[PDB]
Parts: sequence; structure tokens; C-alpha cells
Amino acid sequence: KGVHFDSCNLDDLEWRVDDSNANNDNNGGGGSNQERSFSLLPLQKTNTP
Amino acid sequence: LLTLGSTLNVFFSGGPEPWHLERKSHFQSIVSNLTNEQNVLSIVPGNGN
Amino acid sequence: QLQVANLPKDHQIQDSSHHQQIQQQEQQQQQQQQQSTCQDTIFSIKKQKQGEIGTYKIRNDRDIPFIAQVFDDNGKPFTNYSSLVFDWKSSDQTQAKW
Repeated sequence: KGVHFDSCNLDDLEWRVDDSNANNDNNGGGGSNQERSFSLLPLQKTNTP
Repeated sequence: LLTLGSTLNVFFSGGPEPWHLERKSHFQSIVSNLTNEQNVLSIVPGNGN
Repeated sequence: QLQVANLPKDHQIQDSSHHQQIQQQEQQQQQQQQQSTCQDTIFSIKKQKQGEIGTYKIRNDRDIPFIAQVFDDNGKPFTNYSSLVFDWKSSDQTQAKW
């Protein structure tokens, strides 16, 4: 406890925003991107940081 | 701006919710820019915001 | 704090029909959608600061039980507080009356 790995290159992660009311509806609907407080930003295809 | 002895009610919106897990850590605070207030104006908190 | 007294229902015998959990999750998801807009209602009471009177919308033509919930000032509710005396009031006993 208090030790990590020296280096981690594993950048491909499955990041999401989650919506707190989505309890029932197993339906492929294009939900309106208006009610969310947050949005996940795109990764730029600029030079590697 | 008020006349002598006039009184107004003032209302406010937005800013932080009482912190989810503890909530007694929250505050609202209302004060004037003088170390001597009680001779010039009276400030009284209301119900809610 | 004031809260609405959600009384227990009758303790009907606990059948184990798993189907009840589906209709509970259906109602919870509909309630989570309605919690976006029904925020002004007496069922949406948010824990007040001391003296912080909240406006809540409620329908006329009914009786409603309320509970006086007592806490220490760490904010914990008491497991028993039946040594205290309470005082129930309204601004107008035509509009709303104990």
C-alpha cells in the first residue's frame, strides 16, 4: 500500500458518462444530449503528449 | 437602493448543493463590507434562497 | 427537521415472487425521470438548513401526517428521543390545520 507500477501505457480505456435515471429501457434510442450536466471530450489527433 | 426605513426581500439562484455525503459542511453566508453594520442596515436571512 | 410521515403499509405475507423486483425497477426508472421535473413537490423535500423555509407544491383536499425528526448536532438521528415535548403550528388554520 503506497506503491504503484513505475510506468503504465494502457491509454485505450472504455471511458463513459453515465445518466442517473436510465433504469428500465433496454432500447437503442438516440437520447437527447441536452439533459446532461457533462460531456466526454474527443481525443485530439495532434502530436503524442 | 432604498428610502429611509424601507425594507426589501432579495432572492438567489445557482451554486453548490450541500455536499452529498455529509451536508452539514454546506453554508450560505450574507454580510456587508463594514465591520460596524448594525447602525446602517439590518440583514436577515429568509426561507430557502 | 419537518418530514412527511410515510407510514408503513399492512405487513401482508412476504411471498418470494422475483417478478416484483422488475416492476419495482420499472417504477424506480420512471420516478428517476420524473425527479428531473417534480422537484417542487412535497415528495421532493431536500434537507433544509436551520431557518431555511422551503416552498413545496401540494394538492388541496386531504389530510396528511408529518413527523418531527430530531438529530444531534453531529447530524445523527436519535434511536430514541421520547423525553421531549413538541409544538405544532400553522400560519392559517383555514388553509392548513393540525
